[PDB]
Amino acid sequence: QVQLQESGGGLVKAGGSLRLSCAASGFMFERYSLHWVRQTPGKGLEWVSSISSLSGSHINYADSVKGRFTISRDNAKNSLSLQMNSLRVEDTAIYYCARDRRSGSSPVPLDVWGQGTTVTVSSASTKGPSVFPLAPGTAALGCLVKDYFPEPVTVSWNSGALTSGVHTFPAVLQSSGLYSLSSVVTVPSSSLGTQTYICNVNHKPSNTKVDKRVEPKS
Amino acid sequence: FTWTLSDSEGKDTPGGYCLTRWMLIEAELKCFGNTAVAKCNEKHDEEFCDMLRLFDFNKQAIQRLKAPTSIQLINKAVNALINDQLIMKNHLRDIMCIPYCNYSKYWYLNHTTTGRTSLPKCWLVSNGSYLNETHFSDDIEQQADNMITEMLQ
Amino acid sequence: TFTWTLPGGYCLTRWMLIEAELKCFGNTAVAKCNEKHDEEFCDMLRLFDFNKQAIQRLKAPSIQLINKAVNALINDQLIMKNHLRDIMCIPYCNYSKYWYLNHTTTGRTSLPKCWLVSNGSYLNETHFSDDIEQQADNMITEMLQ
Amino acid sequence: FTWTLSKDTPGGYCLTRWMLIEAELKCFGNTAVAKCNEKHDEEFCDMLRLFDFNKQAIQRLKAPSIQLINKAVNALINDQLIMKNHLRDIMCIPYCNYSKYWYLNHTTTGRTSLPKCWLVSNGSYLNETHFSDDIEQQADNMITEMLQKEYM
Amino acid sequence: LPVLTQPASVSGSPGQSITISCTGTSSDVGAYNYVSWYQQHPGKAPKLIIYEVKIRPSGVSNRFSGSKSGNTASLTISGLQAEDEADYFCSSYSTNSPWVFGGGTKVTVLRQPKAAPSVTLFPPSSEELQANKATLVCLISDFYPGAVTVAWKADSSPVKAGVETTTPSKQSNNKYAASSYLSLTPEQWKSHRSYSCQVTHEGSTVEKTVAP
Amino acid sequence: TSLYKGVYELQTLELNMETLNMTMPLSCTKNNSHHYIMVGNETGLELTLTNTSIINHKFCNLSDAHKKNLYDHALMSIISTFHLSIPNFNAMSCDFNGGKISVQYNLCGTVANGVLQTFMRMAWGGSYIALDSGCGNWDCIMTSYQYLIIQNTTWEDHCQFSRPSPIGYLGLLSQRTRDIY
Amino acid sequence: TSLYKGVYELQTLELNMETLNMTMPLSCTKNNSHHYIMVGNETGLELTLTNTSIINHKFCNLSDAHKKNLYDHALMSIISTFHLSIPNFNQYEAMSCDFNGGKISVQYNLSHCGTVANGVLQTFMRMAWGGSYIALDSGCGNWDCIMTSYQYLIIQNTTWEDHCQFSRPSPIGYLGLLSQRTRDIYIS
Ligand SMILES: *[C@@H]1O[C@H](CO)[C@@H](O[C@@H]2O[C@H](CO)[C@@H](O[C@@H]3O[C@H](CO)[C@@H](O)[C@H](O[C@H]4O[C@H](CO)[C@@H](O)[C@H](O)[C@@H]4O[C@H]4O[C@H](CO)[C@@H](O)[C@H](O)[C@@H]4O)[C@@H]3O)[C@H](O)[C@H]2NC(C)=O)[C@H](O)[C@H]1NC(C)=O
Ligand SMILES: *[C@@H]1O[C@H](CO)[C@@H](O[C@@H]2O[C@H](CO)[C@@H](O[C@@H]3O[C@H](CO[C@H]4O[C@H](CO)[C@@H](O)[C@H](O)[C@@H]4O)[C@@H](O)[C@H](O[C@H]4O[C@H](CO)[C@@H](O)[C@H](O)[C@@H]4O)[C@@H]3O)[C@H](O)[C@H]2NC(C)=O)[C@H](O)[C@H]1NC(C)=O
Ligand SMILES: *[C@@H]1O[C@H](CO)[C@@H](O[C@@H]2O[C@H](CO)[C@@H](O[C@@H]3O[C@H](CO)[C@@H](O)[C@H](O[C@H]4O[C@H](CO)[C@@H](O)[C@H](O)[C@@H]4O)[C@@H]3O)[C@H](O)[C@H]2NC(C)=O)[C@H](O)[C@H]1NC(C)=O
Ligand SMILES: *[C@@H]1O[C@H](CO)[C@@H](O[C@@H]2O[C@H](CO)[C@@H](O[C@@H]3O[C@H](CO)[C@@H](O)[C@H](O[C@H]4O[C@H](CO)[C@@H](O)[C@H](O)[C@@H]4O)[C@@H]3O)[C@H](O)[C@H]2NC(C)=O)[C@H](O)[C@H]1NC(C)=O
Ligand SMILES: *[C@@H]1O[C@H](CO)[C@@H](O[C@@H]2O[C@H](CO)[C@@H](O[C@@H]3O[C@H](CO)[C@@H](O)[C@H](O)[C@@H]3O)[C@H](O)[C@H]2NC(C)=O)[C@H](O)[C@H]1NC(C)=O
Ligand SMILES: *[C@@H]1O[C@H](CO)[C@@H](O[C@@H]2O[C@H](CO)[C@@H](O[C@@H]3O[C@H](CO)[C@@H](O)[C@H](O)[C@@H]3O)[C@H](O)[C@H]2NC(C)=O)[C@H](O)[C@H]1NC(C)=O
Ligand SMILES: *[C@@H]1O[C@H](CO[C@@H]2O[C@@H](C)[C@@H](O)[C@@H](O)[C@@H]2O)[C@@H](O[C@@H]2O[C@H](CO)[C@@H](O)[C@H](O)[C@H]2NC(C)=O)[C@H](O)[C@H]1NC(C)=O
Ligand SMILES: *[C@@H]1O[C@H](CO)[C@@H](O[C@@H]2O[C@H](CO)[C@@H](O)[C@H](O)[C@H]2NC(C)=O)[C@H](O)[C@H]1NC(C)=O
Ligand SMILES: *[C@@H]1O[C@H](CO)[C@@H](O[C@@H]2O[C@H](CO)[C@@H](O)[C@H](O)[C@H]2NC(C)=O)[C@H](O)[C@H]1NC(C)=O
Ligand SMILES: *[C@@H]1O[C@H](CO)[C@@H](O[C@@H]2O[C@H](CO)[C@@H](O)[C@H](O)[C@H]2NC(C)=O)[C@H](O)[C@H]1NC(C)=O
Ligand SMILES: *[C@@H]1O[C@H](CO)[C@@H](O[C@@H]2O[C@H](CO)[C@@H](O)[C@H](O)[C@H]2NC(C)=O)[C@H](O)[C@H]1NC(C)=O
Ligand SMILES: *[C@@H]1O[C@H](CO)[C@@H](O[C@@H]2O[C@H](CO)[C@@H](O)[C@H](O)[C@H]2NC(C)=O)[C@H](O)[C@H]1NC(C)=O
Ligand SMILES: *[C@@H]1O[C@H](CO)[C@@H](O)[C@H](O)[C@H]1NC(C)=O
Ligand SMILES: *[C@@H]1O[C@H](CO)[C@@H](O)[C@H](O)[C@H]1NC(C)=O
Ligand SMILES: *[C@@H]1O[C@H](CO)[C@@H](O)[C@H](O)[C@H]1NC(C)=O
Ligand SMILES: *[C@@H]1O[C@H](CO)[C@@H](O)[C@H](O)[C@H]1NC(C)=O
Ligand SMILES: *[C@@H]1O[C@H](CO)[C@@H](O)[C@H](O)[C@H]1NC(C)=O
Ligand SMILES: *[C@@H]1O[C@H](CO)[C@@H](O)[C@H](O)[C@H]1NC(C)=O
Ligand SMILES: *[C@@H]1O[C@H](CO)[C@@H](O)[C@H](O)[C@H]1NC(C)=O
Repeated sequence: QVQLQESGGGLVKAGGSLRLSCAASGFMFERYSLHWVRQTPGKGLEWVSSISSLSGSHINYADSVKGRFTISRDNAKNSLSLQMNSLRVEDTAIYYCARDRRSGSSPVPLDVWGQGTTVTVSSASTKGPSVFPLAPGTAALGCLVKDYFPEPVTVSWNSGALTSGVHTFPAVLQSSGLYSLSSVVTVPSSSLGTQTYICNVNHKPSNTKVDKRVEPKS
Repeated sequence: FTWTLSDSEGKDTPGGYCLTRWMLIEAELKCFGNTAVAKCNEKHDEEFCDMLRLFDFNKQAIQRLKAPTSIQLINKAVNALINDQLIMKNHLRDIMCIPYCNYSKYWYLNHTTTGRTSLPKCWLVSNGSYLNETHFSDDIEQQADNMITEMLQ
Repeated sequence: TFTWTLPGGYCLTRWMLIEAELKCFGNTAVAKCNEKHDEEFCDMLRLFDFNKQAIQRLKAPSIQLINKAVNALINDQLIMKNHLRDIMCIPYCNYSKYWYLNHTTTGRTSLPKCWLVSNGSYLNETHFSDDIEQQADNMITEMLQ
Repeated sequence: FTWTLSKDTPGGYCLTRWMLIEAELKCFGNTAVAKCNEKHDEEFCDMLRLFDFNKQAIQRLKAPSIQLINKAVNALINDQLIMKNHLRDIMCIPYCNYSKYWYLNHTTTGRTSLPKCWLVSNGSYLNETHFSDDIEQQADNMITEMLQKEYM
Repeated sequence: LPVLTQPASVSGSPGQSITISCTGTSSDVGAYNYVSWYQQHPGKAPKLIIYEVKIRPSGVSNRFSGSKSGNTASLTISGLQAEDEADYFCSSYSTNSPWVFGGGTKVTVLRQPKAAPSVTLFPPSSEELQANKATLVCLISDFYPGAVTVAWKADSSPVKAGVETTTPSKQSNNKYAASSYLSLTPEQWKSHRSYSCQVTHEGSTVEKTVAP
Repeated sequence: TSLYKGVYELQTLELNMETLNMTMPLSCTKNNSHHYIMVGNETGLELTLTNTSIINHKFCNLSDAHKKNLYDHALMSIISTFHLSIPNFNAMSCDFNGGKISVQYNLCGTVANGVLQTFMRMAWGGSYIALDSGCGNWDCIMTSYQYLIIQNTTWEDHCQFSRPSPIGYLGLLSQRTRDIY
Repeated sequence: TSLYKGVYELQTLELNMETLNMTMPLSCTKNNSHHYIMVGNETGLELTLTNTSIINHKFCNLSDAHKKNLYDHALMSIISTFHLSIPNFNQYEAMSCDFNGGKISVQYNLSHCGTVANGVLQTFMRMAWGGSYIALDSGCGNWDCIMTSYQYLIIQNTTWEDHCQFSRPSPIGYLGLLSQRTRDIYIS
């Protein structure tokens, strides 16, 4: 089988440097040209850099990348490399390496793609979350888990007793480098009085457990 | 084709060809080595070679003949100068919206110090616009890799 | 000559062949197609490729198309050669069957030459055995270099 | 063209004394005639395919034959090679009228080159001096072949 | 920002024929005929479904077809099947860069009736404002197909900076839910008259506004 | 099966020309009397050799047929190349009423030879079964059938004797308009 | 400028086909409607596409024109090759001419897929190989279904003037049609 595999993804501080690799399996590496395409976890694909076949004489970079990334290849070693420098928080994405051939006569598209490697950029250290209440024929209420690191946090309502209508959203990496999410529950407006709603946020990496009771607006 | 091209009185080497300043547009005269032009008689799949035989036949006919307007002459040597099916290939590529060669522009690799050049391959065009260097970069790579092997022999 | 350009190897799908699975041929074999001008199998590859390429890149309403690319795909005089052999009752090639030498272990195959037919009957292996011998002797020299 | 033509060795060709004028029969080696299928710009090879087709048609058919040749012309000779010589004659350059040829015969070995055409200018064949350098490249190529054979 | 504009989502019943539009500029899609379409299933890498506008790689179902007209390419999936529910991207040659990709489109095989979102906009909490921070939480829930596009306003003025939105996650009821946040300083909060959250789902927009 | 040099095994392959039906025409043979040239998967042309004649006219109205484009230009092209390929043509009757194209040829070195000569190359697949003295004869090919009729027909799986192939039609494209007075 | 392998520099060249004007004809393009075929440095031929018609006749007298050699045999040859290259040409009533006094002028009525209007545009597209694509709107991806909005295609004789603005001249167009001649016609 024709394959491509990446390596080197991990956590890196904001402004640091990281090195990625891409190995070939089952085809003549030299003949083809290779690219680097990153995909934001929650957004579309973005082309980053390209390297020409045989000698890497023709190199291309993206304007959002130019000057910070440096691509290279070693045909004998069957390795494609990309050097990252001055990494910004917005560089956090899943980086792929794909092949193609830039020929006027017999061109080849981006047919072979790698499995991808996840790169995360954040200079923040282990910090606990800050829970805030989202006070409310049905009404919605929830909890705001803001500015924590690293992942994950687990949220339950009334110590697992309340399950109906509960939905915990995935985390969001902010520009600061700290995750944040919300967990809400839709309940009948009449129940807002009699019923008591408490969310149980648990952040094991920081050994923190917060319980916030959500009361209606005064 | 059967036309044999050769630059008589050529100073450097016998068999090479030079394109005068009038043969090119907004450019000075350019000469090509024997190793490059020798492929013209060998291969049948080079557009640039077909142009050399046309320019040589046009030059040869002018100096050696008396113009009366001389349309019958070309109508008989057409098949002996150019590859008719090579014209058909480019038309098929244009009909299928593939980048094709309109025989105007060519590209070659010139050694900065040695001066040895490859046989200039045609610069393909798509929607009236020549392809960027990136879109056929791997074509240049195989040419540069072949340029080494030829010098090695 | 012809100029159609058909990495570089060619595979014949299960639909291109009759009562057979898909078969692929190496680069070294198909490279002879652009060099030599007297091989029937190469002319068929350009026909199958042109038919394949035209289908995906064009919208059928298509007889005028082939009437212009015929000389750019096949060798017309190669068809005339086989017709002359048929007229003179020599074994000729009707472009249907071909034979090649496949390495049992390596997998390298020769460029399949046409299987000649005489009076609606394909020639036995014995009647062109020496043709296979020269092909096998040439297959070695290529494998050596 | 696509016609494949064919004593001592298979694939070589011999011209009988009837095929030549005021000369005995002459045979040419395999290495020489093999170039006929390779190259496309040799007049002597076009004549070999004509003589072989003419011979083949006579022995294998019953004459009632102009329609036959009118269909195999392009399959036997290079039509543009005839056009080349016409252009050379029109420009008063020495051209090949397909009659005379010259080749290099080894005094001891007997290996000969593929006979190239003897050009004519104004109804007079060129002297050996006027195309001597053509023979030199032929003799220099004949050596490389002998090395290429014994090297293998 | 995505170079090629792709729709948020296209949906169709099983067996129908849907089309995804890939609109670009004159320098990319219009200039060349090298347009490619990729199918990416959750967790997997993009799979080349179509290259060179309409040419299909071996092994790809004949149900996928490609088109192009000027600066817009079109991927048509006839005879929809459940296995086709995935995210689809488009790419093309460009004058400025070798490849330019599209935003991406999610194709959903409608197995339940289309549901409009239930937007609930939350103002900054009292405890949060006491921490010199203010976040606007816009809660999108119970919508199908699972793909929306949120937009924020501040006194009818569009807001872009400091906006973070999640991808639609499946709920217990097989419907989808999304969340968007607008982080701002407490000075910004009390400065403007009102803040709005515009949620667009399948061409129909739902809006909720809050004031200090 | 059969090995050469001990390592090389002899293998074969047979091409299925039916794939090319969309791009080019394909000629095949059913039996001694019936031959076909199928253009695509719907329309086609039938080459029949029978003592029974269909057309009794002595005139072939082409100008009238060209005014009414009811016929298929594809089938009219492969039938036009046929007539042009006939050598030394100096007996031809047609009937293109209502788009239905139909040509009849009333049959050494005669006009009957040229028609069978072009026909033999046309149905390259299995034409030899028709002529009894085909082998060793070029200008003297003859048959017992009196008429050669070419009509339009719909596609049906009747390529029993020989498989379809375009090589036949392709060969005649060069020979066209090259042996007329 | 751009180096490969560190030593090889990429260079280009553009040929000036205008040199070949004496030996062979050259085809170029001015704007969408007007295209030209220059045979020498004095005479030439103009290919125009306009809804406005010039010739109102329905008959093309060639035999009468052939007796009087007032026309230029060179220009008359390159227009003769054009008509033969037109595939599947059946109706002649759409073709009208006027060779009175040596002035050659032919008009093709395109008001009548796989039609006579395609064959004319098909041959025209190859003839003006330089910039024919600007004329057809549906050129890419269409072979037998090429069409335009213009109703007439007129070819007249003109004098040489520097009007090769859109595309540079080249003979490749005329060269390709010489082989295609007399290869797609029906029986008269
Ligand atoms: C192959 O494809 C390529 C790409 O599609 C084709 O290239 C184009 O070719 C055209 C034609 O030359 C060219 O258009 C020119 O643009 C120039 C500006 O960039 C113009 O200056 C130029 O006009 C001058 O030349 C005309 C023709 O001679 C004159 O009619 C005109 O008046 C202009 O002349 C100047 O000089 C005179 C004398 O001094 C003066 O009196 C004038 O006022 C004027 O100053 C052309 O319009 C395109 O730019 C080319 N495109 C590209 C991308 O390069 C090529 O033609 C194709 N080949 C074939 C054979 O078809
Ligand atoms: C690959 O790349 C190499 C290097 O870049 C190119 O080589 C150069 O080619 C150019 C053009 O052929 C050479 O330039 C010319 O030299 C000619 C001979 O020189 C005389 O004049 C000089 C004056 O100083 C004397 O010293 C010398 O002894 C000679 O007497 C000149 O005649 C040329 O001049 C003409 O053009 C100029 C404009 O350029 C006019 O002003 C003049 O009036 C005249 O018309 C020209 O100057 C150059 O020397 C080469 N350099 C090297 C290092 O080789 C290759 O051409 C290129 N290959 C290809 C295929 O492009
Ligand atoms: C090149 O020469 C060879 C040898 O002369 C020639 O091969 C022959 O092809 C025919 C046509 O396929 C073969 O006839 C068949 O025989 C099998 C049994 O072996 C039958 O089953 C076939 O019938 C089926 O197919 C028909 C056509 O589709 C159907 O109508 C029918 O109902 C059946 O489904 C068929 O009769 C014949 O066996 C071979 N002969 C040999 C020796 O292989 C080949 O056609 C020539 N090439 C060309 C292009 O003409
Ligand atoms: C279409 O019409 C033609 C013309 O009518 C027809 O051709 C004829 O076929 C018959 C039978 O093959 C030919 O008759 C033969 O003539 C030869 C001499 O030329 C005789 O030697 C033959 O005799 C032997 O066979 C006889 C039995 O048939 C024996 O009784 C006898 O003893 C001999 O052994 C035989 O008589 C006839 O010559 C031709 N006609 C022409 C003009 O060639 C053809 O068959 C018809 N086709 C169809 C499909 O109907
Ligand atoms: C005329 O030519 C066309 C094209 O060469 C022939 O069509 C082809 O028919 C086969 C069988 O129906 C198709 O195969 C199929 O492949 C799909 C995968 O795409 C797979 O699901 C099956 O294996 C299916 O049978 C093939 O795709 C198709 N080719 C095209 C381009 O449509 C046609 O059969 C020929 N006509 C005749 C009468 O033979
Ligand atoms: C048609 O083709 C002919 C020949 O290719 C073109 O003629 C050429 O015109 C140029 C420029 O006038 C001549 O160049 C000149 O060279 C002399 C040296 O001989 C020098 O004094 C100047 O540099 C001068 O400009 C060139 O000699 C001439 N060639 C011939 C064979 O006469 C002609 O221009 C073309 N027609 C058109 C309309 O372009
Ligand atoms: C892609 O090509 C454009 C244009 O190429 C120019 O035009 C072509 C027809 C051909 O003749 C090329 O050799 C030309 O260079 C490039 O844009 C041009 O850039 C040059 C140098 O920066 C500038 O002088 C021109 O004015 C520009 N022209 C236009 C129309 O923009 C472009 O830089 C190329 N892109 C890449 C990535 O190489
Ligand atoms: C030459 O022979 C080899 C071995 O018999 C063939 O290889 C096999 O091909 C089939 C189908 O492609 C595969 O399923 C097998 O796994 C292959 N086996 C091995 C050992 O490679 C090969 O296809 C033959 N070559 C040709 C041109 O037919
Ligand atoms: C090359 O020269 C040799 C020797 O002169 C020629 O060989 C002789 O050929 C004649 C006629 O065939 C024989 O009778 C002699 O016995 C041969 N002698 C020898 C020594 O071989 C040979 O024919 C010449 N080659 C050509 C092509 O003319
Ligand atoms: C060749 O096959 C065709 C079709 O199978 C035969 O034609 C049929 O012949 C019978 C008897 O004359 C008629 O009833 C049918 O109407 C004919 N069908 C058609 C379509 O014409 C034909 O006779 C066969 N010829 C030979 C020599 O076997
Ligand atoms: C293309 O250019 C030609 C020449 O510049 C234009 O031609 C003329 O058209 C105008 C308006 O119809 C007339 O007044 C002139 O007399 C015409 N001149 C000739 C020599 O015929 C033509 O109109 C332009 N067409 C387009 C579409 O731009
Ligand atoms: C020549 O005439 C035709 C027909 O009158 C014009 O084509 C029409 O163009 C308009 C606007 O694009 C369309 O609404 C019509 O449907 C077209 N008619 C047809 C029959 O297609 C064409 O624009 C005219 N050309 C010029 C240069 O005047
Ligand atoms: C070429 O592509 C451009 C891109 O939009 C398009 O507008 C134009 O119609 C196409 N064809 C021509 C002849 O310009
Ligand atoms: C011919 O082929 C087309 C496309 O493959 C198909 O739609 C049509 O049904 C076929 N016609 C026949 C009679 O098989
Ligand atoms: C064919 O020609 C013969 C001899 O001239 C004649 O007897 C017969 O009637 C003709 N048949 C037709 C259909 O014209
Ligand atoms: C030939 O075509 C005509 C008109 O299209 C049709 O009526 C006739 O049936 C066709 N012939 C056959 C044998 O189907
Ligand atoms: C055309 O060229 C010839 C020879 O170069 C010259 O005598 C004549 O004056 C030229 N005509 C024009 C109109 O330039
Ligand atoms: C065409 O030629 C005729 C006769 O030589 C002449 O009167 C007429 O002016 C020419 N056409 C043009 C546009 O000059
Ligand atoms: C062109 O054909 C149309 C339709 O037949 C007709 O109305 C028109 O008069 C014709 N024009 C000329 C100049 O013949």
